[PDB]
Amino acid sequence: ADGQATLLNLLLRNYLHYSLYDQAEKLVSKSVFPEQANNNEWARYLYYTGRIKAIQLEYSEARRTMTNALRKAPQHTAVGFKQTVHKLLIVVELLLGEIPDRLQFRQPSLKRSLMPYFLLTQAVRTGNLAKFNQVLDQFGEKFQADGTYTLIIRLRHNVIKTGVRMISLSYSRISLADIAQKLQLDSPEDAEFIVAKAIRDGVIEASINHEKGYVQSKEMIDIYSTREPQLAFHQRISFCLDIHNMSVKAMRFPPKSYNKDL
Amino acid sequence: PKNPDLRIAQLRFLLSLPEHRGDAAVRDELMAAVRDNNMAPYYEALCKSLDWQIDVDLLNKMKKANEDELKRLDEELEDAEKNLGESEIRDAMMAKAEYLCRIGDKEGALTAFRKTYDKTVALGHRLDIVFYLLRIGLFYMDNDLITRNTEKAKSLIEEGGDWDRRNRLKVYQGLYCVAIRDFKQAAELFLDTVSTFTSYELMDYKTFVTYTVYVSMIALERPDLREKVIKGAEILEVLHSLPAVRQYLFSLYECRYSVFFQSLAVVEQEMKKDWLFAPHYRYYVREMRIHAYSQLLESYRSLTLGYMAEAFGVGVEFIDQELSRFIAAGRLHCKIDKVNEIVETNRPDSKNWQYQETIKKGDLLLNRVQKLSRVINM
Amino acid sequence: VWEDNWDDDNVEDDFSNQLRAELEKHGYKMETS
Amino acid sequence: LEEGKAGSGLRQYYLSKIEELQLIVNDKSQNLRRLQAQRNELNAKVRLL
Amino acid sequence: YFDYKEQLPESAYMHQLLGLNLLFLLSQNRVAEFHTELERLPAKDIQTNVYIKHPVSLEQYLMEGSYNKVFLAKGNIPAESYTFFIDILLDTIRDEIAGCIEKAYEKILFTEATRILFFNTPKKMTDYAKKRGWVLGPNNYYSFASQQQKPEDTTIPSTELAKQVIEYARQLEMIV
Amino acid sequence: DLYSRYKKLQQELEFLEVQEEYIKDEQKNLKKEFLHAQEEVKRIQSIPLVIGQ
Repeated sequence: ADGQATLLNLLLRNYLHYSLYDQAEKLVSKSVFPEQANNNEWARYLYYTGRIKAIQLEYSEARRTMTNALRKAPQHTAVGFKQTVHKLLIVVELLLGEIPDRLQFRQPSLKRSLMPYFLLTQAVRTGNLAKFNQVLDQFGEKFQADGTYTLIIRLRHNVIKTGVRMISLSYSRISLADIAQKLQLDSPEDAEFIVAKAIRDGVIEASINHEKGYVQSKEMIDIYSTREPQLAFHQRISFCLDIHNMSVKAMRFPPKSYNKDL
Repeated sequence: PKNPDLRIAQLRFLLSLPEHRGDAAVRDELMAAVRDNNMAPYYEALCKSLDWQIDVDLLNKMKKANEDELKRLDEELEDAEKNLGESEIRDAMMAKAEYLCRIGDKEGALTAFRKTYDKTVALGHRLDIVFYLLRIGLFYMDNDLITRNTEKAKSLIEEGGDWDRRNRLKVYQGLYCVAIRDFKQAAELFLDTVSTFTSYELMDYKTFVTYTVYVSMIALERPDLREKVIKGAEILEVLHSLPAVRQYLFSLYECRYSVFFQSLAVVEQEMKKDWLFAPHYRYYVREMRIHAYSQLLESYRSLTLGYMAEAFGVGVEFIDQELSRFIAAGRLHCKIDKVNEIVETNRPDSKNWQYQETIKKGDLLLNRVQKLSRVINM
Repeated sequence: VWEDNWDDDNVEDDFSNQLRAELEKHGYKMETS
Repeated sequence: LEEGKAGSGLRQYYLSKIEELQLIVNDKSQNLRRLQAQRNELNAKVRLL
Repeated sequence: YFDYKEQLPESAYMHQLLGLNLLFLLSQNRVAEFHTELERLPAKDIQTNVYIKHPVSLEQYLMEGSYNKVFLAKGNIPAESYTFFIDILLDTIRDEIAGCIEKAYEKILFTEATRILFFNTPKKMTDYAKKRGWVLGPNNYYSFASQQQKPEDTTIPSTELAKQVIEYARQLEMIV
Repeated sequence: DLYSRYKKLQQELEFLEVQEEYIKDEQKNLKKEFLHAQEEVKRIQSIPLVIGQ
């Protein structure tokens, strides 16, 4: 259905500006999806379904498939049209705390298009509430005048989540004055609460202490080296030998598929 | 080209961005503009220059002198043509290409160096043409055009490395290897500095040492310096030119930060405002700070804030965020200790991690053999 | 090499707002801090 | 009726899938017996030695 | 509500009944269905009433963990008659918030529990004494059975390693 | 003929399936004989010997 798919591109584009209903095209528009590439329909169509799937803050799927869609369609133009999918790309990339800037692309279009969003898209990493809250609305015209300010009004409350995620990738234990005052949040309640929510995840460990009022911590985050190694990488040995073992099957069966005819 | 117009026209970087030093650069640029047919370079870069009052005065003379020398080189080229000879036509077209490099036009010099590039009787003359494209490629700061002729003309030498020809190509390797951030392979290039000499074509000897002292001082560790430069008499002879380099070498090797931080402002100011060395000034600073922190922190397991604050001569509030950003971002050592306001690390990176250095190649190799499974039947 | 541009762009761009160089300020921060 | 063409049709298709499993056993016997002839040819070669 | 024909006009109480549905899902610890349900609700029907953005802001405050904003924001709800239902929500999440804040990893002092916990009414100190079943010291809460588990004797993992070796001879040598 | 191909084919199913453990026996035994004869022809090479040119 090539022509029907091209009609679906203009119908979905007509549903792009203001439809916001997901009862039919979501879970009903999904079809068998035959071979419909056109060498451009992946870029524009994947950009369309990614713009539709950009309201629920997709972190895993739309990232890889929309970045790949940005890597697609190099025939005619990859600069004048990819600036918007790159704009929304970095906009949805800075939500995860790690925002990759323009590194491998050198063109004088994404630079000028990204100049107003540059200072803030770098300001997300540090995560300053009071200053950057005024910096955004200070000169903010286009990125906040894009419409309904939904993702940016959610970003204003996502600064603390990207900041506490930067703390998750940073040191684990939390202090009462140094890092609590550094993060502009002096409250021992939600500090120990969120840190406890990071302890129950299982990826890290921490502790709490109260002697004279300050929160102490042994901050022993030493790796499993010389600390129960057999139980540490036992499942690593079993799993690696299972994958490499089925890889041995994957190097024993193709020889059978070779000698099968002779 | 090989004339001083490469350096005089190369000072346009410090002539353009900073407004304080834009007086001497326009002084010797305007004064030296009557040399080497500097009309087209400063006319193209006229936006970063003065008004058009005195500009249109000499243009009428340079535009007719360019046509006079051009038609004289055309007459000499026509006189050398239709005659039995190889070096005469190569010297005529080669000289015309040299003048077209003096004016700064790579179109007629592109087709000229293409014709004389096809008339190369030997491979050495061809490599000389390659160098003639590199001397202007430094000014044009192109990336692939300077690596194509050297990648193709690099192999099939069969005549051995000369004293300043192969060493000159090694100097070019220092140029494009200092431009790029590749250091582990560029630390071996400047080993042949004994055979180097004062070459006014591209870079002076003092400028070559001044440029290699950064990649050698930062891109090398203590054993590499003690083996390469400290054991060698090169820096021992050339240290008497500038007494500052001896301070930045004996201070870094001696681990004295009290004079290193007080005198580091000269390295910060001198590091920028350069043609090819300015855009990379941020990598040498961070790399040198993390290199010094790994140097002092290597032989020191636990470190109190007193000996550290008195040793570095800076407040604790700054090194706190320094180590805070360089433990996660830099990834130099393990978790830091702050229970008694004393930096105390463990660094178990030898016993178990020495065997765990292959787990990265095991996971990437695991995905690669999964791709090998993807190649099966398809 | 574009691999190093992630860290160089991380610290370089991170310091683009304030305290870009900071090396010239240590000479004034020695006596005050 | 509509059984020999539908019931015996899907049963005959399942019998074709059984013929596919017997094709996996078949060509496994083929390549296993050719490799068996290779090892038998090498051991017979050192027997000739 | 979920129909193919879009000709059905949207009722004024549709967002209210869906608000009670989100209240039930968040009350029954089904916040995952809320996370996967946040896709269909942003239809931008009103977007100016506090009740439209109330469930997402209260759930986002629940993810942030700031409980003082909810208590101080209790008087911000309008005369809408679901304030008692919000109190029921606090009654069904007080066990999760109070249960997570009183995990007692190493030790916690009562001077903080006076602020985090509810008023001086002895409901938590009575119900939690028969629910958690811990010891009551001199105006302090002690924590036992914390990181006290003894490591293995390396006997069972050696047996399962032997069985794994048997499986290695099996799978590595099965066709032979 | 049409319906008899199933039950008649079952004889080929058993005749071809019975060869599995057989080819297992051959591939597990002929390599044991391969190392037997391999070590028998390998042990012929003795240390005491004469050196020629």
